[PDB]
Amino acid sequence: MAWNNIVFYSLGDVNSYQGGNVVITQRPQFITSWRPGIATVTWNQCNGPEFADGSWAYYREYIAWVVFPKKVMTKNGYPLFIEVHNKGSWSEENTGDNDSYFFLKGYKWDQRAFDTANLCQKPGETTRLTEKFDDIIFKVALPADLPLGDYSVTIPYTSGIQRHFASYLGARFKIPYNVAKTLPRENEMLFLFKNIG
Ligand SMILES: CC(=O)N[C@H]1[C@H](O[C@H]2[C@@H](O)[C@@H](CO)O[C@H](O[C@@H]3[C@H](O)[C@@H](O)[C@H](O[C@H]4[C@H](O)[C@@H](O)[C@H](O)O[C@@H]4CO)O[C@@H]3CO)[C@@H]2O)O[C@H](CO)[C@H](O)[C@@H]1O[C@@H]1O[C@H](CO)[C@H](O)[C@H](O[C@]2(C(=O)O)C[C@H](O)[C@@H](NC(C)=O)[C@H]([C@H](O)[C@H](O)CO)O2)[C@H]1O
Ligand SMILES: [Zn+2]
Ligand SMILES: [Zn+2]
Repeated sequence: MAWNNIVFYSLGDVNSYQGGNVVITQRPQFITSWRPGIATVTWNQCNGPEFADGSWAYYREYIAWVVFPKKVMTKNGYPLFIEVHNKGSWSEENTGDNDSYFFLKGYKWDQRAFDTANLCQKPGETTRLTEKFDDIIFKVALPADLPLGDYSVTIPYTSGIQRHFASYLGARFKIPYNVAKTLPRENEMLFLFKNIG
């Protein structure tokens, strides 16, 4: 029987970004950098062998994901609107979604391999990821009634790699958008800025 194993390796990093002194008519930017580091499995769906011993072939399909909020609330109760300034070569998909951006990069498919490998790692397992992808530059629209002062805003988001191992050539699987939207947001961007007059 034909089999498919899909595992999502989630990256979890905390970082800060200084947007500086801004007036409400301006759009301060922040850069989301793809940082290689320790990834944790947060989702899987498998019906095949959990381990390839090196004696038989399987096929690889890898897709990098960034799932970013379109809006965030300040501690004092105001909305900040997250907009795309520069998404490089990322594929911006499911654009009609009200709450989140979905950025994908499908960089490996139909690749036959024999390499000994863990084909279905379980939620909570960890591994080092060293892959590199484009920065994503965002711009923030401040509401005209935002109170003046210093802001320190936590922006949680998801990033990681979906690895799809299959028994056959031509295998294709994408984590459904409704699932991607609910993957734990393990990264944090602490956005700093001062609303001036
Ligand atoms: C899910 C899917 O398969 N395609 C999505 C597409 O998914 C991509 C995308 O997310 C990228 C992001 O980087 O990653 C993967 O793609 C990888 C590579 O990037 C990509 O370059 C690579 O392309 C290969 C391909 O694998 C080879 O088969 C091909 O021969 O060569 C190229 C390389 O040059 O593939 C990699 C695979 O890992 C993801 O898979 O995302 C987009 C939008 O962002 C869409 O969501 C794609 O899905 C389709 O969209 C169109 C409409 O917009 C249709 O709905 C289409 O459906 C069919 C269908 O109805 O069944 C598929 C049929 O095959 C097609 N029939 C043909 C061409 O005869 C029909 C047809 O066009 C009819 O008009 C519609 O009925 O559409 C969806 O599959
Ligand atoms: Zn620019
Ligand atoms: Zn308001």
